[PDB]
Amino acid sequence: TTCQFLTKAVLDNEREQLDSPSARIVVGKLNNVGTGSFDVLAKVPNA
Amino acid sequence: TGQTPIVKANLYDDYGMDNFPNGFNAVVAVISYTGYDMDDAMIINKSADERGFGYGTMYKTEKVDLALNRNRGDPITQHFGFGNDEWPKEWLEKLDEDGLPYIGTYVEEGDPICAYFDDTLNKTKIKTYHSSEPAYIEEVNLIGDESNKFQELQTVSIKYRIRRTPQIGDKFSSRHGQKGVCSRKWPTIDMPFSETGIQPDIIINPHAFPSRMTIGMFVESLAGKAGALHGIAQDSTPWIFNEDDTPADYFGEQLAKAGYNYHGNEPMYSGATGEELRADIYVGVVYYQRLRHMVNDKFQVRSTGPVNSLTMQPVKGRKRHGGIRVGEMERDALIGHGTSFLLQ
Amino acid sequence: RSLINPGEAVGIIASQSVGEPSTQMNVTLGIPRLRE
Amino acid sequence: RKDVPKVEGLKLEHFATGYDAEDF
Amino acid sequence: TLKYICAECSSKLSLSRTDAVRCKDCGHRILLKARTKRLVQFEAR
Amino acid sequence: GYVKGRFYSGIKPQEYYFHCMAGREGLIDTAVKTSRSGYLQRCLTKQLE
Amino acid sequence: KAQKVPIPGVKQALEKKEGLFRKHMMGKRVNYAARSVISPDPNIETNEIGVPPVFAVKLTYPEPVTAYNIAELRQAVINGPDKWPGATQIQNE
Amino acid sequence: EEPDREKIKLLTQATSEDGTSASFQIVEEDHTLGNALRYVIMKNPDVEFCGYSIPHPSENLLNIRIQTYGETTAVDALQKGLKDLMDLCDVVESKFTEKIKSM
Amino acid sequence: EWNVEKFKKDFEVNISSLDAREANFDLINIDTSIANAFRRIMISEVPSVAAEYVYFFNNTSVIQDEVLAHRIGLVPLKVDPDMLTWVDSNLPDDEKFTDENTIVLSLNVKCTRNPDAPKGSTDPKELYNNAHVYARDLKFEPQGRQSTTFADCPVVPADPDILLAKLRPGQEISLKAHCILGIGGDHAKFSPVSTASYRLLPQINILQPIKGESARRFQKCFPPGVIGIDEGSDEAYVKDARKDTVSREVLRYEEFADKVKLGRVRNHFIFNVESAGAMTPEEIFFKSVRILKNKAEYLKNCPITQ
Amino acid sequence: MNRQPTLHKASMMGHKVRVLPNEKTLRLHYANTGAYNADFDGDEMNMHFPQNENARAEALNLANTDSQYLTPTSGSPVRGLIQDHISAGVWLTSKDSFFTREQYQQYIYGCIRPEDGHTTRSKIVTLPPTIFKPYPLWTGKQIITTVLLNVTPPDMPGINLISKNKIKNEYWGKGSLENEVLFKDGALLCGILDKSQYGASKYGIVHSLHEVYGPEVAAKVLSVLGRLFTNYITATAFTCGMDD
Amino acid sequence: MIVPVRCFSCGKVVGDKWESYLNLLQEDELDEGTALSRLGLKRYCCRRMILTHVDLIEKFLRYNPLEKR
Amino acid sequence: KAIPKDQRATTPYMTKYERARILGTRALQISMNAPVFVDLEGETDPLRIAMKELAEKKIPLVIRRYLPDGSFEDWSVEELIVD
RNA sequence: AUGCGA
Ligand SMILES: [Zn+2]
Repeated sequence: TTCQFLTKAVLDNEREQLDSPSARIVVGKLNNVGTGSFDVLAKVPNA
Repeated sequence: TGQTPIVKANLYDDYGMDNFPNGFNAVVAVISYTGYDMDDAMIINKSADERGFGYGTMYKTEKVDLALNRNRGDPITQHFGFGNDEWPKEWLEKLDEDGLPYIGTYVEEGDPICAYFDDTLNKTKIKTYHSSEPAYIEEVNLIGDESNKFQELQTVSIKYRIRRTPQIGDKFSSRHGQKGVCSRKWPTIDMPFSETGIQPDIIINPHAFPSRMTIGMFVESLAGKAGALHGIAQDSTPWIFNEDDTPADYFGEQLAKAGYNYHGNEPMYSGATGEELRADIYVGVVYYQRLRHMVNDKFQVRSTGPVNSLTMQPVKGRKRHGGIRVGEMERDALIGHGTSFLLQ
Repeated sequence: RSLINPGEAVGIIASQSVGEPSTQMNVTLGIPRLRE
Repeated sequence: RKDVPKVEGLKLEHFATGYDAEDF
Repeated sequence: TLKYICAECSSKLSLSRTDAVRCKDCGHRILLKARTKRLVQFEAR
Repeated sequence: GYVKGRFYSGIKPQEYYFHCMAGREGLIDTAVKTSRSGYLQRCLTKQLE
Repeated sequence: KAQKVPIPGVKQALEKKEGLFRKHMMGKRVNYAARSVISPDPNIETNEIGVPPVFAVKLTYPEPVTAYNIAELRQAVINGPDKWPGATQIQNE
Repeated sequence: EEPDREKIKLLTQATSEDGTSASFQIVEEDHTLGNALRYVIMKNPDVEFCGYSIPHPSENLLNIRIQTYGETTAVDALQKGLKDLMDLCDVVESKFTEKIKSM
Repeated sequence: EWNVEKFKKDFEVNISSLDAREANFDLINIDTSIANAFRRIMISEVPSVAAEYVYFFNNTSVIQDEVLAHRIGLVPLKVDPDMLTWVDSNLPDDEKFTDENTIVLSLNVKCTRNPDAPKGSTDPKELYNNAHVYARDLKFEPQGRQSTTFADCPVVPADPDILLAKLRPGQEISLKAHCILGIGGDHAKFSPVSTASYRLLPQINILQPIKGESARRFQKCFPPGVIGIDEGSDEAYVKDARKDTVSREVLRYEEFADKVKLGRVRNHFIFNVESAGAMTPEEIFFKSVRILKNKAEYLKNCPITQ
Repeated sequence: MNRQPTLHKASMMGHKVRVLPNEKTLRLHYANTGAYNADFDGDEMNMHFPQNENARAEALNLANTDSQYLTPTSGSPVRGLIQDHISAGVWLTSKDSFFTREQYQQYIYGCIRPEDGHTTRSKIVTLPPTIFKPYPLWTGKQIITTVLLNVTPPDMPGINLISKNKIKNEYWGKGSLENEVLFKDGALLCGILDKSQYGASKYGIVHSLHEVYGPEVAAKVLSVLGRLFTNYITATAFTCGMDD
Repeated sequence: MIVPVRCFSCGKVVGDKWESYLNLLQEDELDEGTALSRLGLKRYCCRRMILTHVDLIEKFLRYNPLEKR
Repeated sequence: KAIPKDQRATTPYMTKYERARILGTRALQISMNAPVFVDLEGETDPLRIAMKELAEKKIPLVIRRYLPDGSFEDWSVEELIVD
């Protein structure tokens, strides 16, 4: 009943906080689970 | 290469299936030995296939129609042949100056299947051949029929002969619904050879029988072997025998009169080393049939292809160069693995 | 050193470990009971 | 029930290599 | 000489772009394109 | 339905009609049981993802 | 909501059953994919897969060229698209 | 004509430097030569270990690893094998011709 | 102690039967690895000359063109395979076939009707002409040198009676077969032998003697002539263990199965080599031993690579 | 590689690509077929080639077969040899199975390629014969000792295990004792091996090597065993017939 | 289709033994066993090749479109 | 969001998922000409090279471990116990 | 869609 849930969302003016893995796939986002559960940075020389 | 089973019901004759034999009597060793004979994989003699074993052919028919657009002769304009000269004269390498291929012609996907000329385009155009493999043109049939005049012969049916060699992955089955693909075409030298001087056509692993309870296959082996040695067909009608007249005794004794193991095994030597194998191997003659499902032919690969415009996602089908679906279950399963960089 | 790593998709793991073996499957038993 | 009859031409169909029915 | 066999009369013939597609000996409207002496290479397997 | 015959010595025809019964009911259960597990998988796999 | 198998509207769109979201979003066709009948083999590793050379020539990797892989990729080009550990295409920087 | 550069190959990964173990890879060979070669090689009293293995029937390869004692090199021991096979085949052919003559 | 000359001391051959098409010979006091080497080589490695490139000019027959090509490949030719070297691949087909490397056989058959068979069926051979296409129809087409060279070894199908195809009036076959040098290993069509197999000499260990009607009763349990009885009041003896087939039928009966052992003589080999006609089987064996030696010479000759 | 029954994550694993010449079909090792629930009957598999180093790294570290040694459902390991390999272990592992120095070494190189990284030694190590007297003789269990000594790192003591068989002792005789599986420092001193031992049901031997040396070792053991039994099935083969 | 050239299993040329064998069952009124014994098919690989044959080409040949009927 | 280093409370060990991503990203960087701080020693696969770099912890990367709050702990490779 | 490998 996707459209019914849609209705309930718009009528709420809902905002997706884009946490759901399914939703995250729908929006083309790195999945938050597992290897996407975290971030990677790099140490770079400042001089 | 069709044969009549040695072992048959008498209704095989009474219903005449001998008119249309669908398989052949093969030398089978019931042996796990090669290590490619497990579960559903069976080995064929390579030299045996080279001798033509299970060779089969597949015919594909084509209808080339040009009356689909018909609508008041008027502008009808296509005639098989040429007009602009500008066509690659190498098209004659396959198609006669009338636009139809020379019956017998070798064709590969992309080659022209016919040549025609439409005045609107002032061009000699061709309908390309689209297949995964080459074929040969078997028949070219000219259809003017049901037509009012149509004398220009705008509809032609062309039959292609595509050869089907026994190959790894093609499915094969005995008369017992115990189907398996040929895992590999074992060199004849590497096969095991009996002290009779033969090496089997097909090897089926014994561990397949204990779950399937295909013991009809055991008796078919011992009866087809007896019937080849004495040289007569054996009756396989259900309940011609009885608990007090087992077939293993009937054909067993017949075989022993023949000069062969009553239990039907024969001492074979390893092709590779040469020692005598631990035990006498169960060998016999079994009617094996090649299933049309060469799912071997079902292989497909796509690293690039068309996409649907409403998604720009891989299109569908092997023949369409379509792309397999990673469904919901595969998506979820990849999330299970944590492979989120693989899932994206 | 046997502890579960941070970030494991343990929900899914649960779901497959209950579904997958439920294919081998006086009171309601089996699949109707599990669905119920 | 009658038993299926055994064949009358029930005779040796195998020999050693080197040998024949001249001994049969 | 191109050749076209009548599916129903066996009569050999040599159709042209200027004639009706019919067996002049039978009248059939279906023609098998005849094989000719044309070289094709074959691997003997 | 008690079949005294065995595969090594065969089954009486009245007995083949029963082993055929069991074999069919096996193939039916086998062909429907896998369709009863898809909805169990997806219905809660959606939640724990 | 109208008044016969009428043309579907947007609601009978990505939702309902399989649809778009299920059949083209939560699961999709993909490139770089193959389908084939599987065959046993004890001589390969138990963790590897023996791929027939049709796939070896029809599956590519987008290889960034370096000083360390110049030899291998230069060779793959030398083979051309129609040879072993070859390469079908080259995308410049 | 050229000294065959590809028939036998010495897999440094599988060859002692100290002195008596190597793995050789022969192209276009199998048990055919292999089992006879291992048989004669095992006839060498100075071979501690020798054997052959086919990486895969489809692979059309023969690998034969020779580890000997500190009294011989695998190349030398192998040459002894080959001289043994050639001379042995001389014996076989000679007795076969002789028995053909004996008729 | 063991030397290869101590093998020469120990190795024996006994040839039972030598036909120009069959050889039955024994190798006593050898290793199985060697017999298997010869067998394997005799099968796959002995080069032979066989049709490889069949050029059709016309085939209207109801027999599939490809299939007929395979059948023409399968026909063994009575050709000394040494008349030709191998044909490379580094070079174009026009260079592939020369009188040094290829033998050409032409087939030109045109089917007709026969002038009017009486009766009914009338035999397709009576009703039709050249209805049966045989190997005897392969006309040999020499070139120059080998034209002379075959003066006393012309090219003939090793079995002209082989039915190749059956036609009907108006069907025709014109093809030019290119017969080349190949190995029984590359395709079974190049195997010069139909069956090369060996069997170890059966050993019949009589554990305790048997006599009278148990002695003859035991004797009939084995192939007729393996077990001999001279008197039977004292023993049932083995006339010839070589006659046996190892049917192991005696084991069905305790009267004997507890007073005999059935084994083999690991050293003694009973070879059976049947020729496909191209060469006499012993000649094929000669090629097998010289081939194995030639391979060992190749391996001596090879430079240890790295 | 992913099968059809995506029923669980174990049905879609990462494999190391090996192009095999003159093939047309996807080639797979038997040990995996019980994780895909696959059978060569005609089953088809999908092959995915990832286009990204992060996903490659996952296919080398996460999806790999060794990371799937056990199921998460139960931790009964899953992957093991099957049918023919099991019965081959039963035949080779009989106390009655003897092997000549030549044969023994043959089985070893048949199963061990040092060039393949199959060892931690760069040479070979070997056992003394079972029988010093009449004919230097090695057993098959001694062969399993030799292979285990050759695949495990020399810097480590041999695996010690007390397991059981699926074979009651009664079948090997009135005083025979053959269900007691005895492992001493990596050396099989009593009993045979079967589904209970090198199948895919936890414990046994393979489970223990997986536990002690880890999944790379356990997988290496699987490839070595698969070769051992395939070749040994070449020497002795296996058959079944009406006499049985 | 047509009597195979060689016995798949063995390798013995068999295509020469068809017509005589059929003749021997006709002409010699022999039995299949004895006929094959005189033909030398002393292996069941060679026995089965001919015994099982179905020379269906005679049925194919009546469809020849290259002659009037 | 900054979890004080003295106040960092997470697992001293690199997770299998942590290890995998580290090696993948660093390898990919090497494949984009990140400076190699170790002997290439013949290797051509950037992934095996990154494997060597992990063996020496020369990698100059930091893992930002998130908590569902959003606070995170930035950990170097050179400290989280690899194995 | 139906059938199919299953
Ligand atoms: Zn035969």
